[PDB]
Amino acid sequence: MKQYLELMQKVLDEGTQKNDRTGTGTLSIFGHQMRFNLQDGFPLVTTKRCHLRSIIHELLWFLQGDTNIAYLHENNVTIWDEWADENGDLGPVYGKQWRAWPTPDGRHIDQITTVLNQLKNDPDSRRIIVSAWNVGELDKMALAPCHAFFQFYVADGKLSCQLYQRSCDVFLGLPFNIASYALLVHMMAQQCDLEVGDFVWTGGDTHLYSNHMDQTHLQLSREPRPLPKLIIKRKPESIFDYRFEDFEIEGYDPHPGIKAPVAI
Amino acid sequence: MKQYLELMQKVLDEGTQKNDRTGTGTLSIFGHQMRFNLQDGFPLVTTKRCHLRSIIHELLWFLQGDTNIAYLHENNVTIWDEWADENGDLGPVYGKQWRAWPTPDGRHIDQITTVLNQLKNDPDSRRIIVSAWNVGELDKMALAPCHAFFQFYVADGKLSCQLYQRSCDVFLGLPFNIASYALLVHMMAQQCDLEVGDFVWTGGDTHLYSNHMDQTHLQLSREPRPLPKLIIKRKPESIFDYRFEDFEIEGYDPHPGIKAPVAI
Ligand SMILES: C#CCN(Cc1ccc2[nH]c(N)nc(=O)c2c1)c1ccc(C(=O)N[C@@H](CCC(=O)O)C(=O)O)cc1
Ligand SMILES: C#CCN(Cc1ccc2[nH]c(N)nc(=O)c2c1)c1ccc(C(=O)N[C@@H](CCC(=O)O)C(=O)O)cc1
Ligand SMILES: O=c1ccn([C@H]2C[C@H](O)[C@@H](CO)O2)c(=O)[nH]1
Ligand SMILES: O=c1ccn([C@H]2C[C@H](O)[C@@H](CO)O2)c(=O)[nH]1
Repeated sequence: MKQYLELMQKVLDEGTQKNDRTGTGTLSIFGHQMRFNLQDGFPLVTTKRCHLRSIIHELLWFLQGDTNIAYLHENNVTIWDEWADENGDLGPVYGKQWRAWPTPDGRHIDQITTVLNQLKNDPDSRRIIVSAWNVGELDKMALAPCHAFFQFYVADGKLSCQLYQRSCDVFLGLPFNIASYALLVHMMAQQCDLEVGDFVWTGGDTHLYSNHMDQTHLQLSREPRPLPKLIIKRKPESIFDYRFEDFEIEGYDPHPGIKAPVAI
Repeated sequence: MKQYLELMQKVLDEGTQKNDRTGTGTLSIFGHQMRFNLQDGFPLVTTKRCHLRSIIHELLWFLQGDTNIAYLHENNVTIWDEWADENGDLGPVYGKQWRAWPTPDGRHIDQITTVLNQLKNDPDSRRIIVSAWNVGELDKMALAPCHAFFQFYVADGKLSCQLYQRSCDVFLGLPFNIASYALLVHMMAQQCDLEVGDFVWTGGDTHLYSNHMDQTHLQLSREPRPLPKLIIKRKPESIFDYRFEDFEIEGYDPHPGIKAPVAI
């Protein structure tokens, strides 16, 4: 898509070369925002074939409050493999924080139930937020949260969402993150009987890895096609019981997949 | 300032009317970003006169870990009085989260000295973050954190910072919030022997209150003046040892002050 390809070109034209924790090397910029009107289509990139079943299984895994890759393995999704301990655990990452933020006093906060109840009982609230940046638990995590903090907003019957992503792999992780959160806004709007508005993406250290330069140049020479449409086949009795079968994308015609080395 | 007056005009041209917890009513946009190059000048608005005293004393108060207004009273700062209880207390707001975020197991994390240690030993980290958004303590706070989350970045010997502000009173609070953070970026750069880079402001619910519209069009009819210059007269032993007198603003020639009521 055009917003995405523009950001790729901006990192190649303006990026500063940095040494990163993996010793791979990076071209980097700081501070970027992009806006996706969800009325205009599902923001799934078309200049390379994205694999939607990993995106939706990971999100359903987050909403169930789970931090073990077993569910993901039952569904053949491999994305979290090299960050899990010998027992399949990643520590209190996203799922644990969304569904059960631990207080110092033993209790737990369910930020997703809280956000649902806010959108239904108080839509004008300027605090409809969920954070995964639990400073008291970052130590205990296999990886610190990249998509750290997000906020929902309602205006004329429409639900918007803004993500703060502190660390972004433009070639590999960012297509995956945009579609994952656009999916969540569609699920939330359906449970809350609202229309979809904008998905706003804001990034911190926004970067392209040195060994992704050829892959980037190939994608950057491809023309963006029309965006797909997301069909949610049934309306579940809560945001905690959607299943892989409920989601469909008509009109998705992408360019070939493009393989790229993952950095660990 | 140019960026600032452009934002006021954007929420006027594109904002939608919203009801809010204070009952006052607001014009509102969601999702905005702007960049202040701190090498160009200190970003203190010139289209109306701003009170530096309260900005500097509130930052110094935050950095001490203090959440009681007694300090602010010893210095004639009354900006936090409406929210403070009978004992001068605001609950675990900014100062406490910044200096002593409580973990699930007894511990307390000082996010400011962690950030200083990362800028010295690891300035290319993508994790140099301070969060005030402690989900576990929100209900003990006088008010939920508006300037909620921020991130530092280093590139060509320069320190940059991006703030996510979830709720923003564009007329009354935002002049205060960008001078406060630009000041923190100069204090941090001075401590780490870095030069100043960019302050990136990102807003969630960015708004103008209904009873601020004539003041806003009044300000908006004024040409921005030359941006002031910050002179720090001393290099203290630590970020916690700065004093009001160490800072001098040079060349601040603002248009007349404009009074406006605070929403409850
Ligand atoms: C973001 C996020 C979640 N994640 C987690 C995650 C964890 C560590 C990371 N590390 C690095 N260096 N980059 C990433 O983008 C990244 C992403 C993902 C993990 C892998 C792929 C990936 O390699 N994508 C391939 C194949 C995926 C598939 O078969 O579906 C692709 O071609 O798209 C995508 C997302
Ligand atoms: C942001 C922040 C901290 N705060 C805290 C804070 C708390 C609640 C709020 N509530 C509302 N509705 N708007 C705010 O901007 C706001 C700000 C402030 C509080 C008061 C003033 C204020 O009245 N301003 C000056 C007027 C002139 C000037 O701007 O210089 C004053 O009289 O002191 C500014 C900042
Ligand atoms: O959801 C995610 C997770 C990780 N990353 C990137 C950030 C950095 O490049 C590396 C490790 O966090 O993978 C993303 O872009 N998105
Ligand atoms: O740092 C601050 C604190 C408060 N506000 C505004 C937000 C909202 O309009 C009201 C209450 O949080 O005051 C700001 O803009 N900045």
